Amino acid sequence: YLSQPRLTYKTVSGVNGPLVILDHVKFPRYAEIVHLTLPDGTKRSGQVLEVSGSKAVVQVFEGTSGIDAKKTSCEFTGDILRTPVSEDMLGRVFNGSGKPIDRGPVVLAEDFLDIMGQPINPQCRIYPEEMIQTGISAIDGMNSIARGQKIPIFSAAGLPHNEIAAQICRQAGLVKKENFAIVFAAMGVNMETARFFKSDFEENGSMDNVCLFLNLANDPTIERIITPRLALTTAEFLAYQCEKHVLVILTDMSSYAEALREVSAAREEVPGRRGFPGYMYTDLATIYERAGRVEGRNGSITQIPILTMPNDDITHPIPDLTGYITEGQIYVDRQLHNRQIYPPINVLPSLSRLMKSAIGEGMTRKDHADVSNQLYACYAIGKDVQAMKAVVGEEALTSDDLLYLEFLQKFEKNFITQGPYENRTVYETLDIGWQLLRIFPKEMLKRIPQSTLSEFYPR
Amino acid sequence: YLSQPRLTYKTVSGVNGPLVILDHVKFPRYAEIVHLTLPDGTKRSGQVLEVSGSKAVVQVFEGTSGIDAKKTSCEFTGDILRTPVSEDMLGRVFNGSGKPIDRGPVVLAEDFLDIMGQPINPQCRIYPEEMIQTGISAIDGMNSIARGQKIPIFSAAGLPHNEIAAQICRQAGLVKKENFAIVFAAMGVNMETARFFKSDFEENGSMDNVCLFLNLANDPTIERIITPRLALTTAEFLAYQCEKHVLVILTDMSSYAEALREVSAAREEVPGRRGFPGYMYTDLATIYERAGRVEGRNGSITQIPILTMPNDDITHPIPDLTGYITEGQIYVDRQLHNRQIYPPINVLPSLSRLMKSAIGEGMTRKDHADVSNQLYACYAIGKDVQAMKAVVGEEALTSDDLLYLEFLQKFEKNFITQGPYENRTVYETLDIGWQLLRIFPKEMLKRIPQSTLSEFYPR
Amino acid sequence: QQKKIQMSNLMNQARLKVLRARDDLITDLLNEAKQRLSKVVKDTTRYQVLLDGLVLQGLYQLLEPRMIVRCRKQDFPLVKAAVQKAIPMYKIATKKDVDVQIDLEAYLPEDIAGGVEIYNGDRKIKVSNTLESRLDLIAQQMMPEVRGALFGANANRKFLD
Amino acid sequence: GIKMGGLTSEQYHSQVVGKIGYIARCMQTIDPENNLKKIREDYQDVLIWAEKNYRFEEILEASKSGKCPNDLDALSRRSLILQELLRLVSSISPFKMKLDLIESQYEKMKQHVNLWKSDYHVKLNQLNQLTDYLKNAAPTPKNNFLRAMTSVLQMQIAQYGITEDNEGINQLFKLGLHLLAMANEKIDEQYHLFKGYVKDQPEESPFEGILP
Amino acid sequence: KDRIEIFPSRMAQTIMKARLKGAQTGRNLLKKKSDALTLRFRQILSFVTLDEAIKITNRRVNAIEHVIIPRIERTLAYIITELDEREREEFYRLKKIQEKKKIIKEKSE
Amino acid sequence: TFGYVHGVSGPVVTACDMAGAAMYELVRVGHSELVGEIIRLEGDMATIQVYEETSGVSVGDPVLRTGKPLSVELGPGIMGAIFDGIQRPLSDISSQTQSIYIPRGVNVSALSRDIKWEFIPSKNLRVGSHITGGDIYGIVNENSLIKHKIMLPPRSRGSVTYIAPPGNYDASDVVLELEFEGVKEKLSMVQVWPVRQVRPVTEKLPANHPLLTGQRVLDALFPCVQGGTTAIPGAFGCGKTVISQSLSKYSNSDVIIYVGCGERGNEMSEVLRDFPELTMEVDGKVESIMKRTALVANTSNMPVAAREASIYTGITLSEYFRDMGYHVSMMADSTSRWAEALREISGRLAEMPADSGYPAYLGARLASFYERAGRVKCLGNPEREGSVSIVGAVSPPGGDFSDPVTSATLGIVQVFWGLDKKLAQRKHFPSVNWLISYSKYMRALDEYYDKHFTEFVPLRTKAKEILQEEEDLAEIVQLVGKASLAETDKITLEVAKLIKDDFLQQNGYTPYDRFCPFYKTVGMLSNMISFYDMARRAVETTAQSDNKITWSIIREHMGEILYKLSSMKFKDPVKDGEAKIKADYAQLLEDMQNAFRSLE
Repeated sequence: YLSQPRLTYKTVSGVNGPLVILDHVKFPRYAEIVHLTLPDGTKRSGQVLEVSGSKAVVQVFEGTSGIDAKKTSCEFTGDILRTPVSEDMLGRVFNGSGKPIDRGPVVLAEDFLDIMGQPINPQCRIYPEEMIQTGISAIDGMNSIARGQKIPIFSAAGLPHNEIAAQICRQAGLVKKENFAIVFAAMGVNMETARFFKSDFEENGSMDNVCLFLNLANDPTIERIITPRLALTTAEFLAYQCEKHVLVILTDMSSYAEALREVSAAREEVPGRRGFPGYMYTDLATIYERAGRVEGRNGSITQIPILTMPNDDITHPIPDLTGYITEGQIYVDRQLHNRQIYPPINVLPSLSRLMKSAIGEGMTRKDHADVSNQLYACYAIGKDVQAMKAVVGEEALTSDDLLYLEFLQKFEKNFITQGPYENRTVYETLDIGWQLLRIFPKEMLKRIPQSTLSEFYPR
Repeated sequence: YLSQPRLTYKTVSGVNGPLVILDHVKFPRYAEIVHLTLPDGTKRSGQVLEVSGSKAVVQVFEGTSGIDAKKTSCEFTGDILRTPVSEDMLGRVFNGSGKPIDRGPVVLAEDFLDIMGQPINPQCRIYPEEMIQTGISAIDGMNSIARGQKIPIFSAAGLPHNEIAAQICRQAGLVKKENFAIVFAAMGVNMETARFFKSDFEENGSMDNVCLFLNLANDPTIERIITPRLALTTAEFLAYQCEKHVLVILTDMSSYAEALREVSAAREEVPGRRGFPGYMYTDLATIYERAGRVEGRNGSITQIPILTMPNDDITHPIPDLTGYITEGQIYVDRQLHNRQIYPPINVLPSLSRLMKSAIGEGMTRKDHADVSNQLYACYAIGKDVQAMKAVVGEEALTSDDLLYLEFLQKFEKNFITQGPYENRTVYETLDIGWQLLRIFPKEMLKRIPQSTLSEFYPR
Repeated sequence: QQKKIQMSNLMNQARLKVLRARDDLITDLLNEAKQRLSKVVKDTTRYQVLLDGLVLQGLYQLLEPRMIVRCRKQDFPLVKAAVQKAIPMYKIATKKDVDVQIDLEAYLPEDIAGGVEIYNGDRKIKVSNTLESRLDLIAQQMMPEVRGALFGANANRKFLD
Repeated sequence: GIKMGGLTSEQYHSQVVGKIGYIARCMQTIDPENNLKKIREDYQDVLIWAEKNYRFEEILEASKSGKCPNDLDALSRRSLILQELLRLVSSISPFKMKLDLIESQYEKMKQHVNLWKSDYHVKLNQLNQLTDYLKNAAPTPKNNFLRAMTSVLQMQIAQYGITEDNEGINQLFKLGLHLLAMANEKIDEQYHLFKGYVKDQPEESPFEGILP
Repeated sequence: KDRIEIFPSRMAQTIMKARLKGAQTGRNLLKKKSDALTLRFRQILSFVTLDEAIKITNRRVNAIEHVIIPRIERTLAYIITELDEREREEFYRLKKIQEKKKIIKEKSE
Repeated sequence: TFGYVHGVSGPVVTACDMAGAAMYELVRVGHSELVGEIIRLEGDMATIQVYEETSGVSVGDPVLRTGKPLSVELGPGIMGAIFDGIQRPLSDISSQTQSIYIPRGVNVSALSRDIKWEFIPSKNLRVGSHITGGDIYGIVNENSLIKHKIMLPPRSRGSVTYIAPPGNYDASDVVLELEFEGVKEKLSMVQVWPVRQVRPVTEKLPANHPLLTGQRVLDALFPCVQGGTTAIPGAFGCGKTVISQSLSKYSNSDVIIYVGCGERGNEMSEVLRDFPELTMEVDGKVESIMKRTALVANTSNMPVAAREASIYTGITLSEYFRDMGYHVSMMADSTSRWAEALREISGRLAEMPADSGYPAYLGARLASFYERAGRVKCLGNPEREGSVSIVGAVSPPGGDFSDPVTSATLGIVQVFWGLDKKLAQRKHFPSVNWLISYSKYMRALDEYYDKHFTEFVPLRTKAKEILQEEEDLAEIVQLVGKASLAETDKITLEVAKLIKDDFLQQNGYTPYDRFCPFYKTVGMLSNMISFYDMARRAVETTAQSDNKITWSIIREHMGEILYKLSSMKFKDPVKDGEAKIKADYAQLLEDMQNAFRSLE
């Protein structure tokens, strides 16, 4: 606590777009939170971005319209933005500023954390082990998410990245061969989609384990920047202090990146590559890397950042800088979507670098690794045979080629195509895999050891 | 001379990158040298690149790390970097700052010359009309070297351009059927490269006629843009005051360009291409054009500004601007090196802008020019035939095309391939030319007049 | 199908109902604290001590060459003493001669439990040093300890770092 | 920036003063009785500066002025030879070497083109590996075998030296190093290896009079 | 000749990437056609028509690989380089604008 | 020594009353003592770049000026510790706080001052003797492997006035006192050296002694030399673990340094978890690798100054031991991660960008980095020698070689151990591409190889010729099926396979193949090439008419010889000694020549 009376200033040097420049401010802090009172009694929030002597420069969260240089007062809190956190806030819905928008009370805090936090000391970081099943076969039997990795979903604009994200929140959980929570943050979301998330989470009973942050497209752009920090700040409290596993989903990081560029312009910084700040790399790492396991504690944080690829070009700095510091990718395609496949996830370009540790005896099932590798080869071959068929015709194909075409057609129809309300656990996903693999005789399943085939292949 | 005591200042205004800005300076002189001492006794030097009123901007050669603001002591020499030069610098080894590094004494000057030099009056400049016999058929035949000519070797990282330059140093003579003083500026290179040349010069038994200037990869980057001027300034003394024929070799000029680019960025100068200063051409001309014979004096300076082409890009500003200034290039590539061809000299993209006058009746042999031009035609066509045959197949070729493939194959192994110690005369090179030209019937040798074919072709 | 949705809405609203009830308990407790502080300012000697402190802390935070103290009219006799004491203590601590006046024309609304507001010479900077503002400021900063004391510690929280 | 080799002007002359003091220290350390007259003479130009108090600074000025033998490369080679001779006699310290053999080994080193890369240098490096290991070694069959074998090795070097190649010493080097690298867990192999040495040694009592 | 000669732009970059993907797909599909013809050809070894079909298909595949795609890749790399050059001159001007604004502000104080 | 904060514009803090400050000095800003550096100076004001978050810094906060620029603290206790890129012990921060986070403004001394180290003086020095820079005046006994030699700091000299007696001292005590021109300097066991400064040596020597890694491939065909510089691609599927473990476990170097630059959190964990579990036999005892290793850990979310400085902190630690006479092998996990950190700083400083957005000086910084490696003659009278090798990895975005960072690196390093993913997919390890990989030290090592092994050089030449021809024949085989093919080409194809299978391929998870001594590597290749030559001669000398030898005859006739050749990799150096393995290889050579002899 400070127990120091706050100072309120009526001295304003000028106002320039989103910024208000104050004067005669006593020992101002950088990143200090202040509150403005306009002549009409309207209150606004803001944050100090520059303090050059007594000339404090504050960015106003809301619009600066209506602010004068004679009557507007600025109350200083004497501190920076610290988020009230508790276990009870799980099951609540908040806006970007951390305020409730679910008609519930303000959070009754157990502590206050600096939302910027600190990096996790690498000496106490534990390599990812067990798996967190998502319920979506395309990313459980092919590229599973290890309990501690960070694997993004890259999508083009217009693809159902928000519907999949909502499905993961409803279905995700532990393998279960009470301590699992999901923190969901949507940045720059439009009103129709924001309603979708809120209503879909409430109706299906999942809300008890979801902490939802909604930053709407028409909300202040600076609030969009702290939104993912508040989500992770909660995740760190829940995960590391309350000994539980937290799945954090950061939706539309591309909208975050645009908000970050806006803040950079407010500081009159010269834009870097493709208009983005030269520090975009470390800013994404600052958010992304606040995850993983820690020594001596039973909690964990995983992340599934979701990013829209501008112009569907994976080379763009946003997916490029993200992927360069994440472990593999899910990758949602367009061809599968136009073919009316849901989920439209393309297994050939996807990768989960930690899958080798996520799956196996004692974590999922003995045959997990073998089924995945054989299915991947079979799908890749089926696509190759399909390309051949288009040139040589059906009569030019042999029996083995026909089996690969049968697999290809049934793989997409049975294994990848799921529906938004069918929850397929890791064991059902593997059983579906075997149903497709039993299309082939044993001798064609070259990537599955004979011991595995004898145990699982028949029946 | 300068009899007035020099002033010492402790008036440093501030430091911004590599530039130390002084105030309260009495009558600042542009392009004067300042000596500065750091609080710990370290001595460094720099040059005034700007004066305004009582202020002066000093660029420090060694660097600005550790430069203080209150204890830094600077003195103004009162003149430009004029450097001591003497005949007995041959056989000495210097660093990029002009100081000895061979455990010998400092230079006992015969005079002091302005490192910036002076342009040679074009009315007294005498056009080069003498040929140097390099012993390399790839050069002596198709791209002759004149005494006073500027011919860099365009190369790429990993190629033996250092071996070619070393070879040229030993077996470079005259075709008048001679000991050149060599000045070798080793800048931006590792120890092994500098030791390679130093050892070769001793192995050749010519070290008493070699002056070295070293500025290694671990030396300051600002000294790397005076080293060439130090080498050439010495060359000018030897060539134009002592009538000694001098060969000046500048190692990877790209380290000069990169050192210059760093200075350009530091001073926020107008860029041209790839971030290089818009005046890069003018600066390079200042270095390159210190070459050629002068009427009425028996000396000469010949330059070989070897440079590495970044990413083998022949249009990169470095080879581009050099190509505009120098009289052509020798140019080596990877396509020859990857086949263990030495020297890996590719004649097609090469040229010598003085060749037309240094060959022929009274110089070498009257058929020289005719043989070269036809060899260029046959070599380029053979490359064109390979470009076609790669797609259409050998069966699509006729006898008119196979002849050029036979020529091309025999040309590269007989004419270009020689070995590090194969020293051929210019007359032997032409005879080889004819042996390759005799692959074709007279009617196809369309670059050679019948007044030449009738005499030489029958043999 | 609709039965599942009904169950979700009932459980989610039930959670909010109990959370709101807990927030009412905090609100009622804070309101009771305000009534208890009102009883304190009804004193004389204890209240004068509060005023001595409040004036000193206000002056030390504002650090201006001229200051105006605004208070409730009925508290003027006590504030006058507080300023007369605050001045020589301020000067010794800060080594700055500050002219501190009391506003005899404008007064704080009589419904405020007590305390003072401090303005600089031009009335452009004010210190919110009333009792009600200080109580709200501290009650929020200390709130995490109020939660535990009243409702119990979080049984699932094992690390406080 | 005279940058003579890797050193600046002050560092160059400082390293020269150091090497000269070092040779003086090595000479008194190796031959405190001044018995090795021929070897001392080879260093007279640097020993003449010894036994004087120059507070570093006066001998440093002598180096800058050119009164000292300030060639850095000549001192490097000459210093290495002396300290390698010290290693020869130091690593066998339990035994006394004859003065005539010390001078003989010295002359053979002085004549060597590149002593650092010689078999002489390597043999001393292997010896120091074996003698340093034993400085802090627990009692155990392996370490008792190595200690007994090392004492014989030191006894032989004291008599034959290192440059005068001898099959007996070379074979003992191989057996000692092979045991040293042998797994500590394996007992039967190190027992058979030691027993092989004892029975193959030309004499009947290889350690009698060598160790207590 | 060496490049398709499309003026550097983000639009051209997008077109070239789509054009490259098309060329790569054509190369692979024609290569599969050739492989299918080669297997049938070897199995028989209406014969000379297969030898001509293989040479014609392989010639087209070789041109895509040795002429058309290299040219698309050179064009794409050219566009990418020129686009970064335009980005740089924009950076330069913006830097000087920010410095001039700072200088103007100091003069006003 | 204090100034005050004048203002904050983000990560950049402007100080006032800071006249006595040098550029690239160090400051501790604010009451949390935030780490930063001074870049621009003007008057008595300074512009400070703060590495950590500046939230909460007030105008008027103190700034503490630290005289030393970014420097590495060097002394006992350096070994076995994991450091931040700016030399902050992570194993102490996590253990002195009981936290999982690195505290903001954390201030833990690089080397703990609560350890009483065992220090033994050289016993050769006396009070009144002359000592110069680089001289060793005593040794600290850290562990059974590496002796930590205490050197006089460079740029210091004088007369010795006090020598501490043998005993237990911590890093805060005084061990040696020396006086130069009346100025007395008190030295402890710890020296400080600016990280951007190159530690001086007496002379830089050529690198001639091989780096004896345990792999048959990446040795026989593509040698590295102590003091040399190489590059290794870093891709998920490349199998880089094989080199890291083989180099750190069995190398003939003395000290291993592993440097992270700014990798994924989980990747840093994998390195930190694997390394402590690695062991090697030394004197017959199994010792932990961490007793002769030091590690610098930097994740992508570490302060950019540390990620950029990490690479220089590592090599400064490397040179420190280089000056002791040790051979040091440093691996930079990803120099691409470093280059990214460098570009970020250039961006923050609003510098004009150059090639692909990187700073104009990228090449100059990389060139001066690698130039610091090499075999040197050390400073100090002990006339000792040592070396630093660099085996830094490159991982450009997209896997392309056009990125200036990989292109510049390849123009600097003399060896490239190009790895591939296709080989890993085929389960062929180590995953060496062969056609892309090269080594430019082959000439430098010719003196060593001639002196000690003689036949190695023609064997590696023939081996590369066989492998290259196998590739050259690929088109002929595809269009022919080995039918219309010369018998001499069949020898090349089938023998090249033998080489690829039972020589270049190595299985590091088997106890017999953990490490292949060089004498075994050359033994295996000698017999395979001798077979090649015998098979070529058997066919060529009989290929005229009437009665000729073919591969079908050779393969069927002496199948036991081809089996014995394949079996050669199973000769376990731990159980079968040098004489036994050579003897068995000699027997195969004789049996092999006689097998062909029976055909003529």
